[PDB]
Amino acid sequence: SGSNSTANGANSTASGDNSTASGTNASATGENSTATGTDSTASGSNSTANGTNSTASGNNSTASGTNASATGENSTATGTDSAASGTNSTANGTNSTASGDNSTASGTNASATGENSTATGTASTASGSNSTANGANSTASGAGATATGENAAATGAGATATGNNASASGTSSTAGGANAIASGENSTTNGANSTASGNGSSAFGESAAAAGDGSTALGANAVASGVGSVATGAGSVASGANSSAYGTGSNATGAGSVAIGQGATASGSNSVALGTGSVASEDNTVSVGSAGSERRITNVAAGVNATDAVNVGQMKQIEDKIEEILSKI
Amino acid sequence: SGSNSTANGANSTASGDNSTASGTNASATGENSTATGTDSTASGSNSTANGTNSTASGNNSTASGTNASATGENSTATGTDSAASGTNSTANGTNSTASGDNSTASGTNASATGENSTATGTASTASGSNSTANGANSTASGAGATATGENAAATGAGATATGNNASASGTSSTAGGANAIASGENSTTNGANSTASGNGSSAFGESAAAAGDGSTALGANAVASGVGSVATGAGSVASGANSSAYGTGSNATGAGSVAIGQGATASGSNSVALGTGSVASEDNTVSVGSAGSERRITNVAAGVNATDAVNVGQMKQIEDKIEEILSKI
Amino acid sequence: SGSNSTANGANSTASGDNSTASGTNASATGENSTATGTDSTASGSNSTANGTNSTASGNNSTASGTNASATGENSTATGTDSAASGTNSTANGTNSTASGDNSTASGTNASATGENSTATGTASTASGSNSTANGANSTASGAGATATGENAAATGAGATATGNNASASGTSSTAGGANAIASGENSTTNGANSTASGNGSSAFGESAAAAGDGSTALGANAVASGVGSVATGAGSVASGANSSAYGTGSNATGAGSVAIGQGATASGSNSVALGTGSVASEDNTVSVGSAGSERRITNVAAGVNATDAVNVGQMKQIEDKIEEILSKI
Ligand code: NA
Ligand code: NA
Ligand code: NA
Repeated sequence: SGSNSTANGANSTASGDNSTASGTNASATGENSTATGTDSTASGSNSTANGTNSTASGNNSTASGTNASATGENSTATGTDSAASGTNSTANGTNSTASGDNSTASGTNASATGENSTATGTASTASGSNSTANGANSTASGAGATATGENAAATGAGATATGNNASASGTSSTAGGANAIASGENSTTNGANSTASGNGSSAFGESAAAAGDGSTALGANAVASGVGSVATGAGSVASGANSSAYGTGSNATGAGSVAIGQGATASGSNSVALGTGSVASEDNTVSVGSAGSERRITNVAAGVNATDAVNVGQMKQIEDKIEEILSKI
Repeated sequence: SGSNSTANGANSTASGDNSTASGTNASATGENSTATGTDSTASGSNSTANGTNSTASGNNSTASGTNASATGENSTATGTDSAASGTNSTANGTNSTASGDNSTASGTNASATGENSTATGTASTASGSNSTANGANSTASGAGATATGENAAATGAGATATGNNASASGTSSTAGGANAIASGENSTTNGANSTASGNGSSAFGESAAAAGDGSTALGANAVASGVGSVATGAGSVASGANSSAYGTGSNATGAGSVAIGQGATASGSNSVALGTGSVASEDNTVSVGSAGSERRITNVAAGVNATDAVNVGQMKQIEDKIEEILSKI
Repeated sequence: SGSNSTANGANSTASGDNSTASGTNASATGENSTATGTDSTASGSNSTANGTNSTASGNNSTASGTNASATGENSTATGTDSAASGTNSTANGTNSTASGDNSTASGTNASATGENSTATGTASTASGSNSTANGANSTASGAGATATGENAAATGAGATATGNNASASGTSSTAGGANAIASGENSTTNGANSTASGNGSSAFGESAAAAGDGSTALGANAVASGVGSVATGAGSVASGANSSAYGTGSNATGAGSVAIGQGATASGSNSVALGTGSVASEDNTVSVGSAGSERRITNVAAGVNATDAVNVGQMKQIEDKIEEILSKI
């Protein structure tokens, strides 16, 4: 009964201006409304409903598909049983739900229920505030969480996960790479199959592991398993408490040990192995090699204080003195 | 008036072949066109328009919703006031706009205006050429920019940002982690709340900070604030110009200083602190410990040149000589 | 002929309950079905078809647009020539295809053909199992591959690429940054224009390059080109086999060489340059400076074994002895 309006089908209603109802009990009551299908409803302003029992009751709403429902202001729902119920909500796919304000859900059973949430992919879930999930079966449930990849999961507050099966579960955790795990508080990992599980741990490289609290493991298969350990280099190990290893295959296993160079090994407490292949097994020493593989130390200035090193020139002056004491005797 | 065509409603037109117009002034003039709603228009080839004042005028266009407009070739627009105007453009959501060629925009007020641009999320913006934004309120405005996460922003040319509130604003900058900032030219940061603000700076770890030009900070809360500084380890600091710190809690504060080991500290100019807990405060020295905590240096080969170090065996030969000069006297 | 059903147009059929067919040969045969357009077909349960030759034959299917086809269970297709044929499949855009089970494809010519695949963007491709592509022209073709950014490509099994033109082509490879390349097996790179091309290589920083097998390059423009090389610092180079460089502009070019400090250079085989500006050119030595720029070594404990270093206090005891041998002579 509205202006420039048609109502075809039994008990259909076109009361809105510029409205077009069609189908048994199709109700196009909003202004500029179009309702198609049995029991379809376009009651909002500028609303369009297509499909049996479809509902476009929000202002500026569009619902397409059987039982599709666009009840939010500025809502759009496509697919059987889709629901766009938040303000500024958009749903595309069967049984998709965009129920948060400013939410967008795309894929069968995709769910964007947080404020400002976005879920893309079948059975993706963006349930945290300001959460973003992109990938089938992905989950961004933490506040500010972002998950990208199939089965990626960002569950910590401020967590970010990128990669198939990646998991960022600690507060302020970040994981990148397939199967990467950032589970410590304030943990960061990047590399497929890498793990940063200590609090304050950071790992970089495929299969790198920073399990110590405050540990840092950088390089493929690097291991920083001690508290406060640092390991840089593929296959490096810093397993002592407060240990430091630098170089491929370096090994700092003593408490406080330091190993610098490819294949350097330091097992002594507070010891240092300096140089490729150097070995420091004695506690509280600096080794510049190993037995049979000693190194000269060069560009040493003359020592002055009692615990400074001595250079050859200082010794040669004593030798010359003894020579002359050989003439005087 | 087209073949296999129906036109129900006043002043409706079905001139295209296989065309179906329905509604006051519904115009289904394209081939294989279907126009539903008052003033709806399906004028393109293989075009489908549903909703009051909806327009599908592109070839292979589909417009659904009041005022929805699919004017590009191969364009698809769903939602009230949606607009797919580029070639190969797709828009889903109220007031979404896909105006670039090869552009895709999903979410209320989402905007994909660059060539090859993709925006997913309420009020997301992909305005750069080859730009990608995924997250409510995200922005990829640089050329080749990619932004993922709610309120993520990639504004530099070639910038990439991943995480809630992440920001990549320098040229060729990359930020990963919630609240991460890559603001220097050619800067790279990964870790929640991390910052790479120097030109050529790189930071890895939660709250790591590389503010120096050409600086590198690796580990949770690491600080590389000097020009050309390098800090690796949780809580490491390299604040001197051209300083280097390796180990948890290491501190290289002198110009040109080097601190290697957990808790090593080097404040002297061009000094080196080698070993856990070592201290180098004297300018232009290498310290292997600290006063009271001296270390032996081991596996030292006999010195040859004047500035080589001397080992015990060389001294013992002088001692034996003096012993015999004790017999001869 | 179904209950609460209307069939307007020649040879249209509304046999389903609550079904509404409209248009020449429009077939609304499913329960709660709505078919609009010439030759449109809504045969599934809870199915809705809009557009000439549109087909909604899946249960809970919705097809919109000319030739649009929703044949999968729980399938939704929007756009001319769109096809949602997998179980739980969703397609939005002209010629989009969601043919995998649990697949979601958005954008003109977007293709989600893998199981659990998700493609967003014009001409995006998610063809691997558990693959995710987000960006125009992006490709996630590996098993578990994830690609984000325009023209991003994740082609390895378990590969993850983020950034415009980023490429992760090795097994378990991860690339982040515009133009980043992770091409080695188990390679990881993060930084625009960075490359990890060795097997087991890892690179961090803009334009960092880890081309050696088992190499690690950390810092802007760092180069770890030797087998097993490690370079940390902007502009650092570790080009020797099994070489290690730490510090901005450090250079470890000898086999087994180690350079620690900004501008330290070690060209000797198995040599070590320790300290800013130190130079180690002699094979199998540890240099603490360079000629003209020698450093004292401090906090050295008295040597005990033959290859331990000697400190000044040990030499002063010999000097005092010689003094007294000067009185006795
Ligand atoms: Na070990
Ligand atoms: Na400090
Ligand atoms: Na070089």
